[PDB]
Parts: sequence; structure tokens; C-alpha cells
Amino acid sequence: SPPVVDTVHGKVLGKFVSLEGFAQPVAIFLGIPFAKPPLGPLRFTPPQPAEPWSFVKNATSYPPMCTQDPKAGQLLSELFTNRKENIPLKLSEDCLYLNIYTPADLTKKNRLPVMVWIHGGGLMVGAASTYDGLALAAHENVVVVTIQYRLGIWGFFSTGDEHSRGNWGHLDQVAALRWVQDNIASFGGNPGSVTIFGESAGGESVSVLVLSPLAKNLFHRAISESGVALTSVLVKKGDVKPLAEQIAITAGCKTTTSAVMVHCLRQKTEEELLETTLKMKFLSLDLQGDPRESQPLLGTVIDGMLLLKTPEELQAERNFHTVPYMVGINKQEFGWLIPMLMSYPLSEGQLDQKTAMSLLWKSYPLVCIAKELIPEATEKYLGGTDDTVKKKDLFLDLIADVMFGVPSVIVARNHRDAGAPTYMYEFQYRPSFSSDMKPKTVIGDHGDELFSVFGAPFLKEGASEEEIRLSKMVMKFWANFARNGNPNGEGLPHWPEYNQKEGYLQIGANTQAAQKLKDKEVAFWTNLFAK
Amino acid sequence: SSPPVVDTVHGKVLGKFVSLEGFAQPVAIFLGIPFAKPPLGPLRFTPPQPAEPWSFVKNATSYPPMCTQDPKAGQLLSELFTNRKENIPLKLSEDCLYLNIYTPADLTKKNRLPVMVWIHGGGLMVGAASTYDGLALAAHENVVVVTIQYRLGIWGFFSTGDEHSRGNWGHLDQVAALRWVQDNIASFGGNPGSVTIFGESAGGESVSVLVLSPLAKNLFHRAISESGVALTSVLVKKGDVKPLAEQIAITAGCKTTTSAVMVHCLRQKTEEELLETTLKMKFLSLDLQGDPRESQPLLGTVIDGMLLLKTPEELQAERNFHTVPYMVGINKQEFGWLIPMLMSYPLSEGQLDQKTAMSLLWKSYPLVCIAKELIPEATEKYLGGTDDTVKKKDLFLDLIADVMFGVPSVIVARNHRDAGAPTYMYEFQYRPSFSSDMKPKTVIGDHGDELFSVFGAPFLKEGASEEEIRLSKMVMKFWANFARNGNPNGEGLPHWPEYNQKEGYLQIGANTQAAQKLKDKEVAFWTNLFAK
Amino acid sequence: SPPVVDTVHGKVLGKFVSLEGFAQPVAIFLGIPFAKPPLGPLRFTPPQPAEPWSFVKNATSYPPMCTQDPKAGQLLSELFTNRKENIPLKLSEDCLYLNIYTPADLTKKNRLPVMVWIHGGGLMVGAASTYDGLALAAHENVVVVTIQYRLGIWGFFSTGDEHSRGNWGHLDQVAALRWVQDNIASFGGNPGSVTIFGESAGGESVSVLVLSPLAKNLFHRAISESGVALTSVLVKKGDVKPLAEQIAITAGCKTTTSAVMVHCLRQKTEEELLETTLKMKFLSLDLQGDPRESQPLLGTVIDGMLLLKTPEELQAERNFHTVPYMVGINKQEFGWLIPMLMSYPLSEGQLDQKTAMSLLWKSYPLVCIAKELIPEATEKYLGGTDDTVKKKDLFLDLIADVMFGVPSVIVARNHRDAGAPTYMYEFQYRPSFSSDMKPKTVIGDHGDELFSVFGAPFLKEGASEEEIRLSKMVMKFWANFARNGNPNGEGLPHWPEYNQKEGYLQIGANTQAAQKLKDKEVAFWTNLFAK
Ligand SMILES: C=CC[N@@+]1(C)CC[C@]23c4c5ccc(O)c4O[C@H]2C(=O)CC[C@@]3(O)[C@H]1C5
Ligand SMILES: C=CC[N@@+]1(C)CC[C@]23c4c5ccc(O)c4O[C@H]2C(=O)CC[C@@]3(O)[C@H]1C5
Ligand SMILES: C=CC[N@@+]1(C)CC[C@]23c4c5ccc(O)c4O[C@H]2C(=O)CC[C@@]3(O)[C@H]1C5
Repeated sequence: SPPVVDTVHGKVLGKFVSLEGFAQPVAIFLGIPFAKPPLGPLRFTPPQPAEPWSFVKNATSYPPMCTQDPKAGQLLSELFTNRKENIPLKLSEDCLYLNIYTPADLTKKNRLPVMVWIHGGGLMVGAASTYDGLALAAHENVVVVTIQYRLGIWGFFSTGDEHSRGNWGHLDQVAALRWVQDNIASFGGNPGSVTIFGESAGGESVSVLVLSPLAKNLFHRAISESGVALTSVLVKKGDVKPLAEQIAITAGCKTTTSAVMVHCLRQKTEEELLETTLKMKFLSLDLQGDPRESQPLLGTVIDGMLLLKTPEELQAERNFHTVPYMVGINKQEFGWLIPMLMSYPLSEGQLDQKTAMSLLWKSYPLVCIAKELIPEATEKYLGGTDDTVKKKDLFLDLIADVMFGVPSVIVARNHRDAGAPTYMYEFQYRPSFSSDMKPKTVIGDHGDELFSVFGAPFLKEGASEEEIRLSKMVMKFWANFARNGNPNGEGLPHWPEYNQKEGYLQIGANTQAAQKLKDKEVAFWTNLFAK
Repeated sequence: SSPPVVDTVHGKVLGKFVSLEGFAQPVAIFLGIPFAKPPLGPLRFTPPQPAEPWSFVKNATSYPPMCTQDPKAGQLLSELFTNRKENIPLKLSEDCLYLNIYTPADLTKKNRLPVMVWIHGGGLMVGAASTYDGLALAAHENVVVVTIQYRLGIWGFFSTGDEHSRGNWGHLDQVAALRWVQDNIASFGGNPGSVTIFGESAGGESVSVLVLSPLAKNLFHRAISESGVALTSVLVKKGDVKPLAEQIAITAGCKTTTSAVMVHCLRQKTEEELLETTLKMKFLSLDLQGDPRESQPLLGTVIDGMLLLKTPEELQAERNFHTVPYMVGINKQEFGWLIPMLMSYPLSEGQLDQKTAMSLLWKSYPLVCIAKELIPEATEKYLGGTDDTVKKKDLFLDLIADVMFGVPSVIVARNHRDAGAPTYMYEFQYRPSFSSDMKPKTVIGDHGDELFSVFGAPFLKEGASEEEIRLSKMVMKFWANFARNGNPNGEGLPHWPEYNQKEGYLQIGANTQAAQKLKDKEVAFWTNLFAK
Repeated sequence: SPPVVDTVHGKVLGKFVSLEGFAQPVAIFLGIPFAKPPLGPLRFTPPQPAEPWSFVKNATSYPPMCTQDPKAGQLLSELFTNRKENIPLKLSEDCLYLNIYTPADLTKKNRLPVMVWIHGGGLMVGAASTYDGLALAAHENVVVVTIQYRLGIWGFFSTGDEHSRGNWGHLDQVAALRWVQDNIASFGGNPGSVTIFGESAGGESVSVLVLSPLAKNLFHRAISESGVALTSVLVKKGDVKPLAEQIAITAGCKTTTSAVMVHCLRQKTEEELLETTLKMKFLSLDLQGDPRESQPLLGTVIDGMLLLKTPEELQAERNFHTVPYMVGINKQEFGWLIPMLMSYPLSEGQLDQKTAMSLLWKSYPLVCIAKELIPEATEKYLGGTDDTVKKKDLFLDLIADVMFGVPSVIVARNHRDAGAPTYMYEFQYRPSFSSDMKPKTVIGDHGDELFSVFGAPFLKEGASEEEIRLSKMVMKFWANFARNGNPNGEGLPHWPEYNQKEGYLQIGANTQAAQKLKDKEVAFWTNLFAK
């Protein structure tokens, strides 16, 4: 009969689902609430504990996904989902739910490691349900937990002061971790060993939680898949007031004072705010006006509660969580996904340095490279061959290095120097679950490490023997690290700790170790921005 | 040295004299004259009506609003097409049926110059008349240039497929405007016996429509369709339209009980509301999710029974159109950079392999209308010859272009020809200096690249070579001559062969010389493939 | 480098403004929150502590003024302002701020006397920003604090029971005094010597705080200028339910229960409420209807928290916590300003016994004189002369005595008989800063003392030496009082204590003691009022 777990707030009811090659069925709990629904007055304020219930809560229905662009959410979800068919989602502000996938034997009393996944999506789109944690849970025998946090205006609108500090979405993730620290045992998970991991916005968040005091003791290992707290685009530095006003005004609200804007914004309907989010055209590159005045998304800010100062200023202080940290990236972070999902101006694969300098400028909101520095940057990259077909491919590398590549290593380095176990990797593979509209040449595009990490090859039909092999290995590494803080294991290519040798593991069809990841680009960029 | 005041049928109007360099005869210009009663409230979704006459002197010295459309989407298109040194930022309004007039005629003496009436493009979803300044062309060719606006998007094209909201509103505004010119143009020095309508893309398809419309009879005399015709698969919606109307009704939060109900409901929605519905529909962008066949990129022309009595195909199939000089033309790379860029096309890698090729061609159903089974065969008839990754991408755009504009144009042209009416074709191949910076030097003859010549931008915008300047001068001369004799050929100009049985046309560009059989082989393959 | 102070709730960044003849520049702090913005839920409820902030609250721009009729607000700020230029302001419900002008050297420890100013405006309009405390703070070297409090419907609506007690404005004022107790120390001010002062409705408020247990230890010196707790127009005795019903009906609300009205009004927008204020056409003499019903102001009430009994009853009981109270009036309280701004039907400058009687009756809301007694009052005042000119002057004297004259003196005497130090004055002077439309014949009009108390001669242009002297003297008198409970000091004419001799100071061109101020008046009115 159905699994029933007794949590602090009440009894939850799930469902048993076994996986091929596994006698033990995983116990799936869909839609467990960890916070009071963030409605009306609770909008733009930290999350509050959830109220308890009297009987047995039926946790077997996919919770709604946090309000967001309905078409963006769906497209993105179809792309990264590791399921056979993408599960259609309903929008709601009442979306602080998390899903539990546990292989543990609920009759006895186990303590399996807990891996908490924070989806990516730009703090704008994304859903937890997009990722099914059956395969990973079954194969590596760990308790997977997919959590949701507030997105867009709802989760990151800030006035720069006490009237609306911001990072509501992040305080949610903290609340989520805190909920796991209190109830996970009930599901066979060991609260003493929680690993947080995510990609893109998820990775950036993981990185932010390593830096925040509100997160200490809530996790013991961290993995950052293609995204950190130095990916400038997601982190809002300097005065944010203008952006709050731009939104307030668009939502049709006065801007007399901070208290007034936030008060007028809580009055808007979910529908209303969505229409503003739509008018704002986030997650899309503006081709008119000054790129500096453009703002693709509402992200993390230095509220003074979660983050007490710029990540950069923090790392320098060596003041943060010195827990095992695994940072990684993919060979072509700007391969096709991001650009295709941001309406990037690129059709002809022919790209001249002139036209190249123009986009690099229009890309300001992504790369943030002062105009008078564009020529030196474009040169160091496209100055190679006179091949206009090779320049655009190199141009794409330029973006990737700035947005993800360089930031990652810098984080990796400082964490390293902070006296803690560090790990790095470079994912270079091309899954057959990639969209048809994706060129066969793009290998290691954004989010390609997801299918391996989440055992897509056991949930989807059609994988190759190679892919299947890759996934197992990747899931193996991730799990080991989840319990030891060291990915190394038997029958797995040795993964070098990231020390002064700067050794990482090149994960791909062929997975060997290497050294000096992006050594030159780091130096090159660290210099130019220091100009 | 006092301002030019002209008396129209509905009252006096007051413009301003402006002179272009090198021209002694100044140009009298009028901005925002109303050619119809503002289509507000009850007038939404209904034929345009005569403007209300005024008592004193109307100030026609300021630019008029552009019809409600995607603000960001319209301004963007206006910066990329404007022939002015600095783009004019415009305001949105349902009260948008105005027209700007530029006449080099000496208002004191009784003049009767040819009248060229423009019709802006923009997928019948965006665009404004104030973007195409008409000074240069008037001054340089002594022709009265009129630029007109017309209801766009929902406002100008919503249809329930029956009487309650036939459709074509915008096209009727266009007629209304032509009607206006007839009754008032003489006051501005024009000759209502020589009206040439011309437009680019949506503007061009509109011209080919009017040429096919009875309600346009006796309203224009020469016609020029620049890269867009009545057969451009994507602007003319054949089949049951009811589904679209309902999807739209439903988005604006309206019932679908009856056509009557939907229409009435929508009529009470505020301008803002419809604008939010337009955004939500996310028009003029390629839908990569769902079923490509259900995708609907833009509301367009429909067979209503008032403007169009049968399908464009049927009308030109019989001799049910007007035998007036018609100049049809296309650009070298219609699907070069502009359109794709502006529809969010996925091409980051800039190179495609057969597979991904047939794939995307499918998502492109609304733009090319090719069944899933035909996709493979067509993709090979284009991307097979070579096994080069980027050459396929290039050859892949040709595909779309030939289907969208190339083929249609020739067919529209051949028919007119076979109708006994004088026809003329051309192919613009040239990369203007005023091209978007984000545009690769590799794109030549992209969509609307010919607009900079036609309107003589090299005389308003700065930084142009002797080449460009000479090209604009040649184009304008060709157009104007056409608008004067219905024959572009004139003194000191390459010979432009008439598009008769030998299929001669003009390849315009740095090197401008005649050629024959334009897209003859493309016409064959497609005419063939769409025949199952 | 601008001055930065740490208050209990966070760092504030102000600005240094030097004044002529004085070294130590003044530290000016504008728009400091002393309470959580009374919005939504909080509308019509006690004022609340503000939320602490995280970095440095930059306070170098004037706060909004509590929603009120814009026109009335601005015209008044114009006439009462002591600044070279009148600063236009923004209306907002988010208005609970206060400005500070500290001449202390924040780098060293200081304990200078604190003078809290409560602006007048009939409790319907007014703003703290109107009064620049530069001159006073520097010349007398005291810390001037200008506070704001809710106005009109927002600050004084009540149903005469628990659902909306009323007196929200005064609670805001007491709230500001509490802030000053816990913060001014950080601004060189002594929280053990806080003096409150205000004129008109402000003087009445100070007069109310003086009588309320809620303020017991928030001030140690009080000063009422033209307005006291007995100025009947500003206090609502009896059943207030009819005015709350009228307001609700006009606001478009039902009148089913006290709880219902409150709730419905609490759901209307800021604008919908402002419009109600406008439709009620407050602060204007109601020429139509029964005088007795017209409500020109929405004022103080016997809520039960702030005021436990009527002002009159509270003066009887001789409480054990007392302070030095200064009470003063001007020579022509109802001279020009007030009736000019209330659209008084006194336009032919003349007046006969019959027309006076008619005018007095309509004045019921201001003088509260029964119809049966009008003749006695009217004859007792205009029966002296024979010409309609002097008769009119005497009519403006009747009103003035009923409104401030007698009430004031009754308040002073009771304070005296209670055992605390009392002082009075009658200001007689026509400041050069008067309004062009004010005829030169009016001397000691309402509010004319303001320019002397705030040193307009040191901020505004063209003051004669005599005016400049009068200001220096007034300020010193006010300061000596602020730090002694006695205004006397070296270089100043003598001010006698207001004891059984009823000695008071006559301030003006020529300043000197006198006795029995308004003595006979207080007599004629006390008796007649008991008929
Ligand atoms: C599914 C959405 C498309 N997709 C475009 C590309 C790359 C990335 C991104 C977006 C918008 C602006 C960016 O700068 C940016 O960088 C990435 C990131 O870190 C998280 C969010 C995001 O995954 C998302 C939108
Ligand atoms: C944001 C860009 C503007 N946006 C949408 C307007 C209408 C349309 C268009 C453009 C430029 C020139 C046109 O003639 C034209 O018609 C439309 C079409 O068919 C495809 C491309 C396009 O969707 C795009 C740019
Ligand atoms: C339109 C409002 C009427 N208007 C101007 C009359 C005179 C005065 C006043 C009021 C109410 C009660 C008074 O005692 C009183 O005196 C004046 C003052 O000092 C400030 C406020 C005020 O300007 C206001 C209301």
C-alpha cells in the first residue's frame, strides 16, 4: 500500500514507483509545502513556516510552478527535462513546494545522503518538476530533493532598502534547506549530510549559499554546474533603485517612495504583475538604446541579510563555507541554447570583427565590457584567422569564457585557497536528447551535463550505449562526492583534487584528467577588467 | 516667406516649407492630415468613415501617431528603415489614420505633377508612415509624395469570418486614403489622373491586393510592389479563420458564444488591453513550441467579399484585376538578415546539416507552408549539391526567400503580363552603407535594402560614397519615370526591358544591366512540389 | 565629507550647511523615518516602530507631506515658510518622517537642548519641511527637530469606540517624541531636556501632549503659540458618530456598524480619500445650512488612550508630573490669515450690528456661541463705537478672543494654579515677510511670530535691523526657556513669571512686561458661556 511519512507538520502520502533493475521501489512525494504560500501581504517578504494539517496530506500531484513567462517556462522545461515526455505545468504564486525521491526503506530507519537540487532558469523561469529524481535516487541510493523558489519580480524585486531588500527567492532556498534539515530523516535521508547542487541560476544560487551566513549548517557539500556568484549577469551590483522604479512605473504604480512602490506592487494581481514581466522583455537581448541601461533579468542583490557584501569582497575575506565544492562548466556554454533562447542576433555564420564588436557591445548586460575595451577583447579572440566562419565560433567562446568560464575558475581558486576541498570539471559531450533544431556540431552546450547527472538514459527511450555509460559514471561521481566530499571511487577515472596543480576532470566520451583550466583566459580577463 | 496654407475639402491645412540642398525650388510639407474619422469605440472593426470638416486652419506641422502596435517592435523597425538622419520617435494611438504630404509643386501656380503614394511595410503588424521621409524623392524627381497610415494588427485585421467582422479594415483605410488623394491632391499640386501606389513587403502585398480589388478601381494608375505580393503565403489567410479569432477573443478574456458576441466584447476592451493581448499572442516571432501548423505569426488579409471576392490565386487566375502598369520586384537575399533576426530565428551556429535543416523548415510552416512530407524533398533540392555546413545555411535561406517572395513575385508578374498589362521586374542586389551595424558585411541585398535608394537616403543621411549616391539617383529616376509614363525607361538610364514573353528584368545594383528569366527554375520546382 | 550618524535603526547620511557668522557648520538630516509607514492594514491605527535598515540611509532630500489638499498645503507652506524659497512637496500616506538640525560637533560628545517643532495647519494640512531650523539651531545652538504626523481623515478619523478611537496624529507626534528619546543623543542632543513647541493646531497638540499620560516623560518643557487644548474648534466633544457617518457616506461606504465603516474606508485608495476631503470641503466657513452641524475640521477627540477626559476636566486634577509651560497669542489672531484662508464672507470691510450677528451665528463651528447669546456677545463688543469700521475690527476681536485669547489664558492660569512655571506673551508686530495681499494695517496676525522664532531675517532678504533684533531676542528667549524652564537671560528685557499677578511679556518693536492679559475678556466669556 501507499507510503505515508510523518513529517513535522503532518502526514504526507506518496506513491511507490520501482525502476528497472531495482527490486526496491523509490518512494515519490510530489508537492510537499515547506513555507506558507507567499500570497498578498506576504509578497516581497521573507518566507514563513508552513501551517500544519490534521489528517494525511496527499502528496502525489505535481505542484504549480512559480509564476513566470508561461511559454518560456514550458520551452525551457521541455529542453532540460530528463523524462520521457515533458509534464505540463500550471502557474501559481503558491509555489513553495519541493519533491522527494527516496530509495531508502521507510519501514526501517536509514540515513542516506541527501542531494538538494536547485533548478536553473535565470531566477525567471524553471520548475522543480522539470527534473525527475528516480534514476539518480535508485542507482546511487541517495535521497534526491527538487525544490522551488520565487522567480522574477515575485522573488527578486528590490528597492535597495528595508522596504524590499530583495532575494526573496534565495531566502526561499534557505527555507527549503531548513525544511530538509528538520524533516528529511523522516524519508530515510541523513540531515547530517546534505549536498546542494544546481546549474545556471541554480549553480549561481548554490554559489551564493556558500557565501551566506543564513545558510551555514544547512548543507555540507556543494556542486555548481555551469554558474557561480561571479557570473555578473545574475548578480546586481550598484544602485538598483532605477530598476525598481522602471518596474513600478510599468506596473502602473507611483514612485513617490520605496514604501509606496512596494505597497502599490502588492496590490497588483498575479495576472497584473505577469503582464509587466511580459512588457519588460526579460531573458531577451535588447537591440536598441544603450546596452548599459538594459537589464535582462532580476537577480541577486546585496540585501544586507543574505549577502553582506559583493561575492568578490567576500571570497577575499575567506569568510564563507569551506565545504567541499565542485565547480564545473561545459565546453560550449554559449553553443546554441542561451543564444536561441535570448533572440541573439546571429544568422550568417560569417562574422567580421566590425560586426563582432557591435554585438559584444549590445551584449553589455551579459558580459559587461566597457565600450573602450571591446577592441582589445575582440582582437584577443577573433584576431586568429581571417576565416569569418571561424571568428563567430571563437566569438561564442569569448562570451562563454566571460559569463561562465573565467568566473568559475576564480571561484574555484579562492575556495581552494580558503583551505577547503575543491573540484572542477569540463563537460564535453553531446546528448541525443538535444533539440532537433540544434546543430550536430554543438558539443557540450549549456545544460548538457544534466541528462548524465540525472540519468536521463534510464527514463528516456533511445540512448546509445555510450550515453548510458556516461550517465552511470557521472551519477557515480556526483553521488560519491555527495557522501564523501570526494568524487573519486573504484572503476572511475581518478579525479584530481583542485589544488595548485589545478587539475580537473574532463568529462566526456573519453574522461581523463587535465590541468590549468582556462589558465590564460582568467589572466587575460582579470587584466582587461583591471583596466 | 510665409507658411503654405492649402484648402482641402474639409478645411484649410497649414504645413511648412523645407528645402533640400542643391534645389532652389523648396518642398511644401504637411504632417498628419486626417483622411478619415478616428476609428474609436464603435468604429473599431468597421469600415473607415469621412473625416469631420473643420472651421479654421489645421496645423499640419507635427508628426501623427502611428497605429497601436508593439512599441519596441515598431521603433526597432523604424530605425532600420528610416531614411532620415535621426529617427523620429513616435507615439501610439488608435487615432492614427493620417497621411503626410510632400510636394515640390509651386502652390501659387496651378500644377499637376505625378503622385506617388507610399504604403509602409511591417507585416501589417507594425510600421508608421512618418518613418519614410519623402523630401529627397520629391525634390529630386518633381513628384508629389504621399505617405499614408492604416490600421494595423487586431485593430486593422480582426475577422470573425462572417458579416459581424469581415476584416481587411487596414486595407479599407488604404482605399480610403487613395480616395482622399483623388478628391484633394490637386490642392497640393498633384494630378489625380496619375497616382502610383507602391510599397515594400506588407506594403507591397497591399499594393498587389488593391490591384486585385474592385473597391480600388479608378483610384490608382501605376503600381509598384517592392518585395511582397498578393501571393506571399504568410500575409493572406485562406481557409477557416474562426479558430484564430477565438484564440484572440479568448486571450483578451472574451466569450466565443457567437461572432456577434466576440466582436462586441473586443469593442469594449481598452486600447491598452488589446495591446497586451497582442503581446501575449507574441506575434511576428517564430513559435518553436507546439504544432507549427497551429502557429499564427500575424493576422492578415482575408477573402471578405468586399475587398477580395475570391482568393488572390483565383482572381489573377481569371482576368479579374486591373490592367495598369505594374512594377514587381525582389531583393537578392530577402531572407538574409532582417526578417530572421526580427523573428527570433535560431541560427547561433550559423551552419546547418540536412537534418536540422528539414527540422527548422518545418517549424517554419507559417512562413513557407510546406507539408511535412514535402520538407525532405525540398530540403535536398536545395541543400544537397554541396556538403558544406555553412553553404547549406546560406542555401537554406534562399529556400525560404524563393518561397516567400521570389516565386510569388514571378507568378504575380507573369500573370499580369499574360493579362495584357505592361509589366516590369527587377532584382535588387546591393549592400547599403546605412545597414544595421549588427549586420554581417556578407549580407547583400537583404530585405528592404532597396528602400534607401527608392527614398534617396544618401541625400539626407551622412557618409555615403559616390556609388551609393549614384544608385539612389538612378533608382529614384526609374521609379519616378515609371510613375509618369508607366514605363521606367528614360534619358540617361540603363535600358529596362519589359517583362514580356522573353522575361527580361533589371538587376539593380552597383552594376545595373538587364537579364532574363528571373527565378524560372525556382518557379518550376515549387509550382511542381505544391502540386503534390 | 558629509556627516554620518548611527541611530538605533541604522546609519543616516546627512549634509553640512554652514551659516553666516558661525564656524561649526550645521548637520542637517532630512526625511528620517520614526515609524513604519501607515499603509493598508495600518491605516487608522497606532503608529509603529520602523524597520531597521542595512547600510547607510542617505537622508538628504525632503520627505513627502501627509496627504492633504495640495493647494491648501502649498499656500500655507508659502505663507509660513521661513526659507528664502518655498520647497514644493509631494503628498503621500508614507509621511511619518522628521528633520533634524544639529549644530553639535558629532565628533565630540554633546548634550545640547532639543526643540521639537509641531507644525500647525488645523491638523488638516501642513508639513515639517516648511520650517528650516538652520538659523535657530545655529544662533542659539540647540537641536531643532521638525516632525510630521498624519493629517485630516488619515490622522483623526474616529467612530467613538474601539474600532477607530481617533487621534492618530497625536499618537504619531508622541511616537516622534519616543524616537527623540532613543536617538537624539547620537546627534549632540540631550534626551533629558527635550522641549516641544508648535503654533495653531501644533500649539493645541503640544497643549494635548501636556495633558496626556502617554507623553509623561517625553518632554520637559512646553510652548504653545496661538492654540491650546481649549481652542474648541480643534477638539471634538460629544458624539462623533455623525461625522464619521457623513465621511463614510461620502467615501461611498456603508454605515452598518463602526467596524464596517472603518473597514470600508480602510479599503479605499489614497486618492479616493483625498477626494472625500475635497468633497467635504473642510476648513471653509459653511455659509449654507444650520451652523451647528457644519464640521470645518476633523480634529482631536476624547479617545480614552491619549485623552481620558475633556481637556477642561484634565486641568482640574493636579497630577504630580509637571513642566514649565509657555503660552502665547498674537495681537490679531483672526486679523487676516485665518479668515482669508477660510473664505470668510467679510468682504465689504464694514459691519453693522445686524450683519455681525448673522456672521457670528454661521461661525458656530469656530466660536461655539449659542444663537440665544449672540446679541449679548455682539453688543458687548460692537456697541462701543458707532461706525461700521471700528465695529468690524471689534468683530474680528470677538472671534480671536473666543478662539485663542480666552482659551489660552484659561490654560495658562490652570497650569499656574497646578504648581508649575507658566509664562505668557502677546506678539504685536508686522513682519516684512508678510503676504503682498495682507494689508499693512494688520499687526500681529496669526502666525506672525513664526518669522521671529525661526530667524527668517537670517534666511530671507530685506529685513530691517529692528526686525533682525526682534528675531534674535525671540530666539534667545525661546532657547533660554528650552534649557531652563525660564526664558530670562543676559541682554533681554525682563519677562515676569505668570503667577497671581498675571504678568506677561509684550513682544514686538518695544518689548516689556504687563499684567492681566485678556483679563476682562476671560471674565465676560466665562459667565456668558454659563447661561
Ligand atoms: C530557459 C531560458 C534561456 N536561458 C536563455 C539562457 C542562459 C541563462 C540566461 C538567461 C537570460 C540572461 C542571461 O544572462 C543568462 O545566462 C544564463 C543563466 O545563468 C540562468 C538563466 C538562463 O538559463 C536562461 C535565460
Ligand atoms: C521586432 C521586429 C519587427 N517585425 C516583428 C515586424 C514585421 C516583420 C517584418 C520585418 C521587416 C520587414 C518586413 O517587411 C516585415 O514583415 C514581417 C515578416 O514577414 C517577418 C519579419 C517581421 O516579423 C519583423 C521585421
Ligand atoms: C483652508 C484651510 C483654513 N486655514 C487656512 C485657516 C487658518 C489656520 C487654522 C485652521 C484651523 C484652526 C486654526 O486655529 C487655524 O489657524 C491657522 C493656522 O495657524 C494653520 C492652519 C490654517 O492655516 C487652516 C485651518
